[PDB]
Amino acid sequence: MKLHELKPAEGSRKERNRVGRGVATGNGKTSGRGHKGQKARSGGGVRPG
Amino acid sequence: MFAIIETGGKQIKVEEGQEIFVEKLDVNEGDTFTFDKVLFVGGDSVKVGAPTVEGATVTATVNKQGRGKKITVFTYKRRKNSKRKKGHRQPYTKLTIDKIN
Amino acid sequence: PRVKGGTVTRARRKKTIKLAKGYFGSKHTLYKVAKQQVMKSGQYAFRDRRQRKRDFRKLWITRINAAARQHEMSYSRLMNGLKKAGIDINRKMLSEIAISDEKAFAQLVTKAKDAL
Amino acid sequence: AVPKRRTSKTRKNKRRTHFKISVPGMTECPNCGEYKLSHRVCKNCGSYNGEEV
Amino acid sequence: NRSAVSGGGRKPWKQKGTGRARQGTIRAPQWRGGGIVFGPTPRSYAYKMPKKMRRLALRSALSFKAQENGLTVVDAFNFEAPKTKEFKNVLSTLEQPKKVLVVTENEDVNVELSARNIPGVQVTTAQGLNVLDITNADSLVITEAAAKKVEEVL
Amino acid sequence: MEAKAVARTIRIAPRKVRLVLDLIRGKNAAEAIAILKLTNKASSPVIEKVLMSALANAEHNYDMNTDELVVKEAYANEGPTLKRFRPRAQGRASAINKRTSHITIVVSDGK
Amino acid sequence: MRQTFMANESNIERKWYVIDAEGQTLGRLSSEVASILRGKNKVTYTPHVDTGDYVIVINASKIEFTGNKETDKVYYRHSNHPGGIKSITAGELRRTNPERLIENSIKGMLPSTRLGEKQGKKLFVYGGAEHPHAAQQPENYELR
RNA sequence: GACAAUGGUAGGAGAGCGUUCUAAGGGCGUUGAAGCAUGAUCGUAAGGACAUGUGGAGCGCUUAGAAGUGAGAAUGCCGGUG
RNA sequence: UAACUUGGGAGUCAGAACAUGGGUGAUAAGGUCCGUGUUCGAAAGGGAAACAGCCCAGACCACCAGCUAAGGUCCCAAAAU
RNA sequence: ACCGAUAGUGAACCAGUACCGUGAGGGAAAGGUGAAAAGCACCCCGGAAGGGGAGUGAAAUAGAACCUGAAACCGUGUGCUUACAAGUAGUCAGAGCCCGUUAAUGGGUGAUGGCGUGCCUUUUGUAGAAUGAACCGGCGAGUUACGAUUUGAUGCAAGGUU
Ligand SMILES: [Mg+2]
Ligand SMILES: [Mg+2]
Ligand SMILES: [Mg+2]
Ligand SMILES: [Mg+2]
Ligand SMILES: [Mg+2]
Ligand SMILES: [Mg+2]
Ligand SMILES: [Mg+2]
Ligand SMILES: [Mg+2]
Ligand SMILES: [Mg+2]
Ligand SMILES: [Mg+2]
Ligand SMILES: [Mg+2]
Ligand SMILES: [Mg+2]
Ligand SMILES: [Mg+2]
Ligand SMILES: [Mg+2]
Ligand SMILES: [Mg+2]
Ligand SMILES: [Mg+2]
Ligand SMILES: [Mg+2]
Ligand SMILES: [Mg+2]
Ligand SMILES: [Mg+2]
Ligand SMILES: [Mg+2]
Ligand SMILES: [Mg+2]
Ligand SMILES: [Mg+2]
Ligand SMILES: [Mg+2]
Ligand SMILES: [Mg+2]
Ligand SMILES: [Mg+2]
Ligand SMILES: [Mg+2]
Ligand SMILES: [Mg+2]
Ligand SMILES: [Mg+2]
Ligand SMILES: [Mg+2]
Ligand SMILES: [Mg+2]
Ligand SMILES: [Mg+2]
Ligand SMILES: [Mg+2]
Ligand SMILES: [Mg+2]
Ligand SMILES: [Mg+2]
Ligand SMILES: [Zn+2]
Repeated sequence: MKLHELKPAEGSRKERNRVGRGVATGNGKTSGRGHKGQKARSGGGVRPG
Repeated sequence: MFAIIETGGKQIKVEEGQEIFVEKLDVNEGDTFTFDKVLFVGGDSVKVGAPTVEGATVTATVNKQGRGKKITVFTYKRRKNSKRKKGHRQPYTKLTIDKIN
Repeated sequence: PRVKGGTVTRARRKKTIKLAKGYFGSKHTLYKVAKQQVMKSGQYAFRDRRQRKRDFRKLWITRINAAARQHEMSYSRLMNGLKKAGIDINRKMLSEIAISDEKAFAQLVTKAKDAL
Repeated sequence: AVPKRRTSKTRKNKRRTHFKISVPGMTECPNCGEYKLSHRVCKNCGSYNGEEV
Repeated sequence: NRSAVSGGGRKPWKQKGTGRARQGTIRAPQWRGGGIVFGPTPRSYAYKMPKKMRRLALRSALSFKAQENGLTVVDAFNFEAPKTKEFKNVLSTLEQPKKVLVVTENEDVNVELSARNIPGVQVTTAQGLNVLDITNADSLVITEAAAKKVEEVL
Repeated sequence: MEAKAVARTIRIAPRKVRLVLDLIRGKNAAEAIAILKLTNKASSPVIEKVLMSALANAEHNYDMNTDELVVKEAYANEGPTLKRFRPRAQGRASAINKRTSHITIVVSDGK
Repeated sequence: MRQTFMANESNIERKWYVIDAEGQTLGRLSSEVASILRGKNKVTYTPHVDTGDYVIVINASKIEFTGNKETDKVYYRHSNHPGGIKSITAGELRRTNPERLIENSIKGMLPSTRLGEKQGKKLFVYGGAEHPHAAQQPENYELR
């Protein structure tokens, strides 16, 4: 293989999903949190269990 | 002299030497096309198809196979963070009517 | 590494503003209100492509009605007679014929009346 | 009370239609030929009504 | 971040009554000169793979050279003093491409010093072989002793 | 042929200067001069000096006949604004814009 | 393929007609006249231009109503002053201004657009049997 | 070739556009880079070219890698100007 | 033409009108609480003047082609004076 | 595979300065002529400022916070258009007039007709007379570390791995 023709194994890599970057992504605005309540807050959500 | 021809799910009133634009035909530029559905012939002698005038034909020369001017299809629903933008260029065939019948 | 805001913002907004050419005052000048107007323009154009087909059929029907009445026949009965005669000329073509050569339209009218 | 909506460039300029000044009421001094205010002494030559001031 | 930026202790103005947006410190992130939200923070990017995979990678790079015919075996480098011009002539006579990886069995001072200044020529030992160097090179020039040592190791 | 003169950063607001420029735009030079002399506004002497400078270069630099010249162009562009304040009641201060004008006059023989 | 004819001022021909109100019912005469004024009787009807004809209505004073409209049909108007409602019965208006009666009946059947106002200006109504427009050489027109 | 599906908020899934940096390869540039400006250009979208003017020295492209990677709204912060 | 099992990720826990079976209220409420259906919510298009919740009907894109639904056909306003 | 002048130190610059506070203390803004200063002799209008020439320079349209010079905003000129009209300002249809392009079944304007109550947020439902934004620009929000779990990938496999 050549350094200008590198290729990762098929299916080994996937681009990370980025929230809060516009409505078309489907994760803009509320960024997948829905609306309000404890779980919509930075650091929100109850203890596991 | 004019004829009513059916093509591309539409109808066109044509005279000889007239340029027409129709839905894409399966032909090449410079070919000769024959329209075989003539509903009506007007002018000196009138012929009324029921629905088509039997044996009547309109010949034409294929000038161009093009794509219509770009349409930007855009819609949205206010307050819903919901919209869609798409482009469209409708294919067309341009021909010149050579002979009626 | 840091990615500064750069040029993309201006390029994108300028495109919307150019699409707003000819609008009134601030609507051809300010990105926010131009964007809004261009959104409205797209929605209106989508709607009106469909409304245009309705409007032109309406125009053809009106003109055919006038021609039929000149031959002592209503639009409705003329279309019914043409149907029973088996004539498939559509309203656009009927209107253009009635406008462009009246003798041909009179022959169509007689065919309709005979069928009725 | 305060403006409920800003004033468009168009509306502002319509309002300013009549906001302007006029050319002074002036005529040529019959003595020295320079322009003067009608019914005023001519400042160039000091003359008025064919006499010096 | 907002803790790190200088100053910013006090509340810039009272919570209510002034008509302004409520604010808690002049160094909040939306403020010009404020603290950065997240952003880079020093860290290592190094990671490991299993040893067997390391060895397989090295063998794969060497096999790629062998199959591309970019493998040349030389009896020895008999350099007594460093001479870049002589090493350049040796490369030209061996008909080597621009990018050459020279492999000795052990550290060869005169070969290293003669090749060091030639653009595109890298020198290594059998123990020092690595995937990046092999892959970057167009051709490998390996002494017979070095080749035998590599063969033993892998 | 045209001759130009500019007075930059005149400490008069452009709205005010343009009131007077609108009187002389497109008129003959002598009539314009008289209009400026007999118009009672702050910008009249400043504009007059610009006009006289423009006529002077028409004569000296381009050997134009000054008695046939017309004010072809006259306009004021915005210069940089001096920012000031006025103390108002209850400890507040309110802005004062001391605006400036770039005044351009262009005279022409029409040829 | 777009082929629809569009009338315009270069090719529009407006004729003059005379219609006799005598013995005719207000509304029925009015609807027919409105069609004429709008050009709905022309094969070249084109919505954005006035393709209609001029109409003179004579003997407006002899227009007729059915039922008890003479005393019971009331025309209201408002002066835009408080309490400024004024009313007049259809019979009284027929007696005192039959021309206005017909004009308002017809103009209420035309669109409230710039074009509709223009088209309504092509109507001329007279209470008696005479009109002053012989110069336009109008033709008699038979209703229905 | 056929014929079937394709409204959509929270939300799940997928494929992509564009930004800065790095690696390797291959290129462009004072016979004028980036930036900016204009145009009647191209793509299904994000967006991509080309020409001309301005500008005056840097910049694409391909594959892969990495992120301070995309703003219209926070009585947001700073500046400029109404 | 679905269904079920296991595992990864969720959101939701303010609902509305209309019709109908009922409680409550006064066989009051655009009231309130349950049952059942639809629609809105998250649905544009045609009708109901205008009119989320009614009636018809579910927009992949293009056409200056055709047939219909609810509703309509004297003029506004397409179609029967 | 850190920043590149709203970033990076608060401070690229005479900054813990200016400024604010009785005091502890708080705390800015502000970089760029040109290769070379060759930094515009001389003439002209002006009291000066400022300008027009001339000259220096590749360039002054690089002339002193002097590389580039976007937008808001302000002006001058003009092709089309507008003083009987009810406008979320567009959209679809469309004469007339003026042009002539990345040459494409072109560009600008728009008499007149149809249709049509911004955007965001929040809501059962908002043209909403509920919330937010004067405008433009820049800046401004799921990150990283270490653990867990699951899926994909790859190596080896009763072994795997340090
Ligand atoms: Mg993705
Ligand atoms: Mg969603
Ligand atoms: Mg948003
Ligand atoms: Mg989620
Ligand atoms: Mg929210
Ligand atoms: Mg809630
Ligand atoms: Mg929740
Ligand atoms: Mg950078
Ligand atoms: Mg930004
Ligand atoms: Mg306020
Ligand atoms: Mg900082
Ligand atoms: Mg005080
Ligand atoms: Mg969908
Ligand atoms: Mg569907
Ligand atoms: Mg997802
Ligand atoms: Mg960011
Ligand atoms: Mg209720
Ligand atoms: Mg309730
Ligand atoms: Mg229920
Ligand atoms: Mg609906
Ligand atoms: Mg409706
Ligand atoms: Mg039918
Ligand atoms: Mg009709
Ligand atoms: Mg800068
Ligand atoms: Mg700083
Ligand atoms: Mg600072
Ligand atoms: Mg500059
Ligand atoms: Mg008028
Ligand atoms: Mg909701
Ligand atoms: Mg409420
Ligand atoms: Mg209001
Ligand atoms: Mg609130
Ligand atoms: Mg507000
Ligand atoms: Mg802003
Ligand atoms: Zn005198």
